[PDB]
Amino acid sequence: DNQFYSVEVGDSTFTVLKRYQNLKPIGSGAQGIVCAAYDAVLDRNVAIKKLSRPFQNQTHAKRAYRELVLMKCVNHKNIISLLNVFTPQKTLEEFQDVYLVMELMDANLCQVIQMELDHERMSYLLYQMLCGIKHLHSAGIIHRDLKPSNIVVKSDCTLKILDFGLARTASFMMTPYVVTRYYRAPEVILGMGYKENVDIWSVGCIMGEMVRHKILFPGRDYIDQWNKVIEQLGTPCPEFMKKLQPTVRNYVENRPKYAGLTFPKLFPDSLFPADSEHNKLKASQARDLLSKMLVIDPAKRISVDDALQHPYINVWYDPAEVEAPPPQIYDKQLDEREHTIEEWKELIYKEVMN
Ligand SMILES: Nc1ncnc2c1ncn2[C@@H]1O[C@H](COP(=O)(O)O)[C@@H](O)[C@H]1O
Repeated sequence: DNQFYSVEVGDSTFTVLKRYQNLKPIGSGAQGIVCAAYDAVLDRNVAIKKLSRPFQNQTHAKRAYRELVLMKCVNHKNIISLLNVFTPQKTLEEFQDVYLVMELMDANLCQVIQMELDHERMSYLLYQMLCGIKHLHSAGIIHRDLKPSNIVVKSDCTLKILDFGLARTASFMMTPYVVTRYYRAPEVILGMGYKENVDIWSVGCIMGEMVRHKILFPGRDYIDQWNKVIEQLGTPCPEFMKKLQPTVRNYVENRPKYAGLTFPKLFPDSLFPADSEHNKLKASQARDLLSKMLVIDPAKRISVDDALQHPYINVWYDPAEVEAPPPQIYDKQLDEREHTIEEWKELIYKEVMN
């Protein structure tokens, strides 16, 4: 008898419970391969993510532990839920790998970004993103790292956020894997403190990219990225500059100036469905929401609640999906706590075993 079996996927072995059959790779990310499988017990398809030795460094360790605790305690239909968690290893000293089993979605948002979408779909996708984000914020969780690759959709336009972002705290790793910074807010890029609407910026970047079918602010690094920002949105005004630390403030001033394009120029009508009157109007509303989300200074950038109330969005509004009961978060030492790899290993083990 063994509850598990082993099969090779790419340069990896998945050792999984026997209920999970017919594994096929569906994606890859910073902590390895994700597979689709049929779950014979629930009689339905699932997704299975393997974490290889997540305690191997502080960064993987903190993310893995945080994602476990949060996926368990968070209950919302726009945030991916955990069906099952397991390790095939029998003891702490043998412990190597964690397997996360989630409901299976059909695609990530990068694939949606490569297609044209009507306004009904686009606005519903954004409505769901905002609901999820609001639910996180209600629990004290500010993501700060929303990106298309960590957001998934089904064929029926339902949407789920995969991860819980960066902890309020604090990260070196020897790797080929390059982190995507394109969707990060100015206040993150310039480390100036932030609030809830730091996540609106990322939504605007995704919405903009949904319309333009191009990454809004591509850069090799944060210098580039900041240039790309100011050369489309224009150099921010003085009352913003005043809130930067003198070392970064100094630097932002001395950048070559741009007054910046306008939203009709940034997002012309030829990008939008605008054949009918319905679509002409929706196009106008979309551009308007964009212009309130892609605002450099967060004191003047629209909030989550006001974004949910915007005419482009509020057609979907429902007090069940917004205003849901916040998660419990039984830990509360969670976002910030530091440990050795040996300690992280046991933390993670305990959580996998409950
Ligand atoms: N639950 C899921 N359902 C469908 N695809 C997923 C799921 N989880 C992860 N993926 C895919 O795997 C890729 C990387 O996963 P992650 O590294 O978890 O973002 C994502 O961009 C998705 O394409």
